[PDB]
Amino acid sequence: VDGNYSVASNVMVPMRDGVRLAVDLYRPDADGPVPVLLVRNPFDKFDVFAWSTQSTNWLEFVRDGYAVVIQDTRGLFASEGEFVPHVDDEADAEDTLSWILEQAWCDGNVGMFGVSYLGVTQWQAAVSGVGGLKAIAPSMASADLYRAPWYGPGGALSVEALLGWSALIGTGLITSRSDARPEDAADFVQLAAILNDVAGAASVTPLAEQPLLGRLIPWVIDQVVDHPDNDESWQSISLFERLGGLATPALITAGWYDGFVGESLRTFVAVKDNADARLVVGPWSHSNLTGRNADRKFGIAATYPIQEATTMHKAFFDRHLRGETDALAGVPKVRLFVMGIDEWRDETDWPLPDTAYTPFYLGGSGAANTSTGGGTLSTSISGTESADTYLYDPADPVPSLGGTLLFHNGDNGPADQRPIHDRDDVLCYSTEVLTDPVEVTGTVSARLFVSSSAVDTDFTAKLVDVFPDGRAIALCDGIVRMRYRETLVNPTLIEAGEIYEVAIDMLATSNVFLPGHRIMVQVSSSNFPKYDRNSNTGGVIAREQLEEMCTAVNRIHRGPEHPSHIVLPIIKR
Repeated sequence: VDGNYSVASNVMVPMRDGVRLAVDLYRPDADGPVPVLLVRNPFDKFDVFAWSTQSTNWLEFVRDGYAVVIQDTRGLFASEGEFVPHVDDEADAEDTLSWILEQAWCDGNVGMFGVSYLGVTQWQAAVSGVGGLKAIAPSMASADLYRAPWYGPGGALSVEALLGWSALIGTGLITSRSDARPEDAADFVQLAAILNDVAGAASVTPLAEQPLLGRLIPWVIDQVVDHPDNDESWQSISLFERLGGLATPALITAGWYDGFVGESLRTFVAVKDNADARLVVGPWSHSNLTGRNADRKFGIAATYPIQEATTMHKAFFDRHLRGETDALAGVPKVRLFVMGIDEWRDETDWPLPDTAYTPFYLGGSGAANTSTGGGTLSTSISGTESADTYLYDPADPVPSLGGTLLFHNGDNGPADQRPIHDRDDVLCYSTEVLTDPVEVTGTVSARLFVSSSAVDTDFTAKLVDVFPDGRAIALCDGIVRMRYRETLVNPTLIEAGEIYEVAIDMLATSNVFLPGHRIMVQVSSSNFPKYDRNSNTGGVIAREQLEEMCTAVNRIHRGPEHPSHIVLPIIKR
């Protein structure tokens, strides 16, 4: 009977090492084999409501003839084995895909879908040599774990992401525990304390000393905290380099304020030439897909369109798993929510074909410190050589406000920046009030000429849309840890007073700065806890004591000889 199905719980699937992973089978009432979709989840396969609202109404797939398999990752909940982040997903994914393909109810076509960790596991599965895998649909995911979500293109640790995720997984590990332990009660309380004040948890020094998290998940320190360089330990679990050689269709979803956005977009660019890649980007943060924020509303149309996403995913799978050549007729290659005008818009590619990478130079009379300073932005190079200076004290970093925060207040991406506009270590540069709209859609980066009194420090850059009413809404931002200015692999220190030209990867955005608005950029040397604080010593940051860290007198140079600027992807239509 079309539309009907059955569900088999806890089917144990043996891996190559003999360990069995638990899966739930949602199979359509049918005659003959059917295409299959797989979801690998570390947060209990039984708990479908927890993640499904951020993905698709996938039961529609089952009612339409697809079998869906949901699996508990190794070492979690119903699955056997020991849990360790990322390291076993490639092999386990391969063996699971192989098992599915051997089943009487599988017709030889398998696909995958899911969000966050459910997305990262798909890239790990895609790099295996399993021909049966015909397509994937990674949402808010990454193919390079160092770049997202643990560190970043700038070489700074995303400390709030690490502690928050560790606490969440820790909670799951205790819940998945065979027999309840006497300490479980206390630990649950401690984990909650971290989640209620991530910034506070991230403020302890040495940072590497994590009695609770380090005990529940040693990997947090042994791998993440202990490896600040993008060394072999990371390259071993990275999939990005292997994406260029694939030919697997991928329906990629991302969010402008999502922690994985930079890497999600990079995966689209990496696979679009060899296979049918699709891209959808909404104005969401990882925990907030409502389209509503404290000081910025994108409209009901901005709410994660789950039914539309379901229809698109089904068409995508019908094309690649069912061979329906015209299933994606009328479906755009790229679909973006363009902020400012706050409208969804179809595109033929990403980056957009007509992108004018335009430099907007830092300038102005007097000091650019604070929002009331004289800092300006202009497409014209500044005529006078000047410099803005400030003191960066690790004890008092610039608080993270919106952006791509994941766990620490990660539900307010387009945050109003006024609360921190006024710190002396926040340099502000703005255009005059616009009389014509300016669309900025694409990747964003900055190139700054800087100097420091220290042998190492950080430099941050944040793009902001200033509204007529005063709201200074964050768009995208980035950071560069100076020791990694040239490479994330082999860092070198800097010499005090020497001027360096450094690049800051500010990920991406899509925003139309409307008439009456201003384009603004904030420059500083900290953004905590989105990123951990540079100690300004050149030492092992995560192992240093606050008292042994140094303050740093940092300077931004601007003028004819040092044309510091932000590169904006200008779209003119």
